[PDB]
Amino acid sequence: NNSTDTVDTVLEKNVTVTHSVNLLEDKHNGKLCKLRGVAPLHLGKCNIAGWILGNPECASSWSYIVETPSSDNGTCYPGDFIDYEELREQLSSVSSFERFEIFPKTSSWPNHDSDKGVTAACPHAGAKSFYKNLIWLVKKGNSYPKLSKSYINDKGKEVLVLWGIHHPSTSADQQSLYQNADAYVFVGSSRYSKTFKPEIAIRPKVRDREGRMNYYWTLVEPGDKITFEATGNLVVPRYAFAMERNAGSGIIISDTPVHDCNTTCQTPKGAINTSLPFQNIHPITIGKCPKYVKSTKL
Amino acid sequence: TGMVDADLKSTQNAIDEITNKVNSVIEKMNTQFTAVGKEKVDDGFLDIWTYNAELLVLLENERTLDYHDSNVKNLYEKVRSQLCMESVKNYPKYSEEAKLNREEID
Amino acid sequence: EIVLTQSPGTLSLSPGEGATLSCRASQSVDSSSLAWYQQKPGQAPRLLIFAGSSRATGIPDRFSGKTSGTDFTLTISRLEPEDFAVYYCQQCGNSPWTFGQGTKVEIKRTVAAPSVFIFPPSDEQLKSGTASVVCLLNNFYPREAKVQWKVDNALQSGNSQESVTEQDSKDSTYSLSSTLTLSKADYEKHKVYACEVTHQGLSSPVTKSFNRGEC
Amino acid sequence: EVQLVQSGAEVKKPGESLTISCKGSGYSFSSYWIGWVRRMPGKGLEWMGIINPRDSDTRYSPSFQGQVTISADKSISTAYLQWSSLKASDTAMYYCARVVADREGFGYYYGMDVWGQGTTVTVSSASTKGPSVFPLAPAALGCLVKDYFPEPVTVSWNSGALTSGVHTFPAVLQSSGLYSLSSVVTVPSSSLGTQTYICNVNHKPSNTKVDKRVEP
Ligand SMILES: *[C@@H]1O[C@H](CO)[C@@H](O)[C@H](O)[C@H]1NC(C)=O
Ligand SMILES: *[C@@H]1O[C@H](CO)[C@@H](O)[C@H](O)[C@H]1NC(C)=O
Repeated sequence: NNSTDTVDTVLEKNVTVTHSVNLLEDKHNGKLCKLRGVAPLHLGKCNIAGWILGNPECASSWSYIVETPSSDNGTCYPGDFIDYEELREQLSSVSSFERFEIFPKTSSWPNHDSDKGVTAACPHAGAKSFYKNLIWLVKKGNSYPKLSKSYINDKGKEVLVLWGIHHPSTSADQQSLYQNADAYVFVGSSRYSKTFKPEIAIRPKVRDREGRMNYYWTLVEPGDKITFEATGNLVVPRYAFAMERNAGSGIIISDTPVHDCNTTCQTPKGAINTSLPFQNIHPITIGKCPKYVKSTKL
Repeated sequence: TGMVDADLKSTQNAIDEITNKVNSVIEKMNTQFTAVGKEKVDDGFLDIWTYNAELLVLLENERTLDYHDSNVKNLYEKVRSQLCMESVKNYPKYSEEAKLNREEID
Repeated sequence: EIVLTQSPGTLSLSPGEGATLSCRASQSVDSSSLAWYQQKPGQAPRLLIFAGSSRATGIPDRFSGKTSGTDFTLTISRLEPEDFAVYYCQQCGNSPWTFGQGTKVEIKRTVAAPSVFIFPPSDEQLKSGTASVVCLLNNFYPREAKVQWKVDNALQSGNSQESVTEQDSKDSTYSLSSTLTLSKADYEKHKVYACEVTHQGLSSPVTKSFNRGEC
Repeated sequence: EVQLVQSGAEVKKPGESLTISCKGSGYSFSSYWIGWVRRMPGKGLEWMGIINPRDSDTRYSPSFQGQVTISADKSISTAYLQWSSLKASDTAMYYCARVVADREGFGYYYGMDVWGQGTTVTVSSASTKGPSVFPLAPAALGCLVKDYFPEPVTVSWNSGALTSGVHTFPAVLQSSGLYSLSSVVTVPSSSLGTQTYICNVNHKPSNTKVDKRVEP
């Protein structure tokens, strides 16, 4: 009867009890330990967008993706990342990862200029660079014919394909980069289907660029073909990602450190190693985790 | 208070009923969190479940203490209904002895 | 230099007609490197079309730019009175940037014969030792005319200097002033001075003479 | 507003050193390239060069490379056309202009939009001299303006009363190196001599304001 343990009921609070068991885990380390052996993917001074597009300012296997909240390094060229939040949701659960030259810069684009598709808004070692995973396609000496490259998924895995749509500030810019004044874009997959046209307008100098680039993405199921029809403004893919999805994987946005420790349960506040069914540490959890509660103790 | 060992069948069936009631209430909360799949935004739901989880604990604790109380009275009622020591644990043998002691006292 | 040669030399159009201006380059140049400019008399140039076809900042719908091969065109639907000026083309591709020859857009009107007059030198100018004679050609069309100074049948060249006024705002007619700069020593040797005027408005190339001193 | 304000009219004898300004107003001067276009009297437009005021780099035309120096001061938002030593051939009209280019930084140039008012540069040994104004008897009557330097000469009839049928011809530089013009008016033969016809001529630089009446 020696134990001073206390339980609570609907009617009266703080009642001393002999035999009683806890349910809540309040204790944790400030460390972001590797989940079940496998190390996480930390993107310091970079966000998912920058890493996935191939921003020059910025590993295959990981347990979870870490991002510094302070990290703003993503779209070097100004624009709008379409369904970016929806892309994070899809990239939450990711085991394997193969980056491959879907449409290699060498062969794939022969009736177009691939080498002049670089800007100062996207620098790397002082040089005018661009995103490594996608080519900015411009006219091959005053002649931009209708391009129509198509990829057929042979990887067996879900293939993530990213591409851009350049919106020139002046009408003259469209006529100097693609020449075709009434240019269109089309991306056809079994699940994805959208037509694009450039929104020619002078916008504020964001990263000292008057024009903008919208960044679009889709997944291609194995066996399915993704077609790319364009007469201008398309920023074609170079590298795509054949990925194998995991279950217990997510995205942590925390400034907490990461150490060589192992953990069964991981939260942005820190790792947890408990047999308890409930936890009051943090609502975001990765792996076999005790369901979050706001309670003091249970 | 001093005892740390007592009828084994009574405590054995109590320990078993408790441990099973414990695994079931954890299950009942885990299935209730899944049931509270009714989707400041996520914080709205958060406040709901946290009280519902606390509610089940306060409710099953009320049922546990009332269950123990019911077993104590029923153990006394087993001995009281029967009326050396192992015969009570597992009246006509000592019925004649009692009348001699009841008459001399009354 | 990528020699830009504009066609025609001058455009004679009525206010309301449609202008079409050509600019043929020595070698092939980028469309986006070509531009059209309008210069009014005694005014800085104006940008009309830039990047070959793009209309400039605050230019009406009538002004349009076209290009195919080496031709390069500036087309105006309605020629407003304001539109009558000198039109230049320019390439910005291979350095140096070259400007075209320049086509003047003039108000079309009926052939006007000049009002030819001869002015004797002032007697105040005689006191200096160098006296000049002027052959005024008032209000005529087109600007295309020629004056020949005749000093006693002998046609004089070099001493003469010519000047012309732009198209008139009221009657769309040009005027010429030829000045015959001569010394007093050579002036006393001769007596009769004339100027032969040759123009489209004239039936016969008439000459107008003056006798020294005597009326 | 978006305007370029160039330097005032300049007259200097050959050999001398002259530098003419061009002030960018109401815009980011350093963003857009500034060029220079010469116009010789009775000739076509000649392109001289261009400067990116932020990069302070110059690209001269072969006809002007070495001879003239194009300077730029992004801080004062002013471009210059500095002359090492003046030639008699440098007697021309000089314009500066804001160059139109691609917003992606590729090097495509579309022409030049904002233009300066035009700097009038005279390069002659001649020196300042007033005009020897002489009348011309009439039918129209004349008014000769002979031998003067530099160029601005304003001609008006009856102190600015007679405006109809007035023809003031452009000036021409003589063999001597002095400019000379003529001024006429198509007057009717109905009131000749009876009507007082005054020919007011004024030289702004030399201040030689000679007003002579035309007598028949
Ligand atoms: C635990 O961490 C060590 C490295 O510190 C690693 O070698 C081992 O495989 C990990 N084990 C588990 C079960 O995660
Ligand atoms: C608590 O004390 C009561 C008797 O007062 C007894 O029934 C119960 O078994 C005790 N519990 C323990 C842990 O000994």
